[PDB]
Amino acid sequence: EVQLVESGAEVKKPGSSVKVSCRASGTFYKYAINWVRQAPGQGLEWMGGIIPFFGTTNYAQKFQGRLTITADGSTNTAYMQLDSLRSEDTAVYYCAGPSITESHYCLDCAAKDYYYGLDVWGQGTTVTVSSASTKGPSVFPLAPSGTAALGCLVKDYFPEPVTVSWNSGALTSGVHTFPAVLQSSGLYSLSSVVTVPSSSLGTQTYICNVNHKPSNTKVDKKVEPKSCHHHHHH
Amino acid sequence: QSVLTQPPSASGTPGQSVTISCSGSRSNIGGNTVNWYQHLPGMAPKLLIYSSNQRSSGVPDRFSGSKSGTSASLAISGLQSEDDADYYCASWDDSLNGVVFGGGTKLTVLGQPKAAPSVTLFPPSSEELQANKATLVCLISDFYPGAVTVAWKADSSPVKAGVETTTPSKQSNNKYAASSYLSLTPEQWKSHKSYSCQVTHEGSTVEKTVAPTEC
Repeated sequence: EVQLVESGAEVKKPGSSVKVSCRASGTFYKYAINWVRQAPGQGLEWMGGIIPFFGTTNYAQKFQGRLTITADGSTNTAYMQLDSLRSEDTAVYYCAGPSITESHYCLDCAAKDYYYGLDVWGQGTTVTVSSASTKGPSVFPLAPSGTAALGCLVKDYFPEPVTVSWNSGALTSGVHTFPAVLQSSGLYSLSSVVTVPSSSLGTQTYICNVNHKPSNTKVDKKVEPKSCHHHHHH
Repeated sequence: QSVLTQPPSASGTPGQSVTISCSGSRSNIGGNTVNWYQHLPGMAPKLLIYSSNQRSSGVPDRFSGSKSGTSASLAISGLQSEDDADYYCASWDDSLNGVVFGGGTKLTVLGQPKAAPSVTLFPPSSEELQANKATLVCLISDFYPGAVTVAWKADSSPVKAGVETTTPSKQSNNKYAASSYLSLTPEQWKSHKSYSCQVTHEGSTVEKTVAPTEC
């Protein structure tokens, strides 16, 4: 019933601390709110949980002493704070909980009695731990060559993630945003392409909207067919 | 070593069935119910089974869970393309006082129809050229199985330097995509008749070509 929404992407230097929030859309106080992460190329890893009604916290041994989980009932928000960050902490961080109800809630049970299968999940928060500089993208139009392909080249950004929409979200059919490549420079690049009827190239407008949260950068780029006789410069 | 042990991989073809095992101990599976999660690229995990053998709301009855003693199983029948995913078992552990996960099993549904890649190739934009750079962009989509190699040519001559190519990834339609990028100087780009991206899939190579004077 309740939905869980986490805070945005983060980028942190080694040795620093990160805090991720997890806001529920209504009361979510009785059962354990769990935190689970996934590092690149690894399996899901349980970090810990809190039973907000009692404040009781359980942590995986691996994180004891540098992980703190909070539940603020008054705002229906839970938090994860992970200290002394290392490269192995680069991961997607999820909060999650159960949709359980009971005729009678136990007021004095063992902590394990409030842990259940997790069927309510946050959308996940990407945290990157790195000494490298944060850098927003350069965006270039990919002009259309019975369908046509046109797109936007999103070049040289760090870290992940980037999002791309078209016409502020109004255009969704035919959109294919490709996974990024990690280049030899240590920066990422990706492309987003829209397949459109070739016949409508003359009138219809195509603007890609690129968002890179870690650098607080947004780019809008109009994508038009390439003119033969007119080479523009600024 | 995860506390719960799962095989790293399982496979079948469409309409077949599989069973994925999960082995633990007295302190976890021996005394606690088992949960099973499905995990797809890009999205949060999803609960399939709880209380060892109960299906979560909306999950079809071709997924079934069981447990006895200290081992558990997830059985999947009527295999479909969309079942390609990682599957995890989990349990409480009374010695650790916390939740434990298995390492995951990657299920692959093989025997899908072979599909040749679609390729789109873009030249450098005028904007990029004005910034004294040039990137050619080769986008490869809708292929199966999920393996390709990419070669680039200047006119008919192979170009190896300045190439960046992704590993293939599953699309939402369960075919695969990849991309390849070639970095050039503007001078190189303008000095050749054309450049080509050649994509080889299961021994068959197709290509696209672009030229500086196209508009």
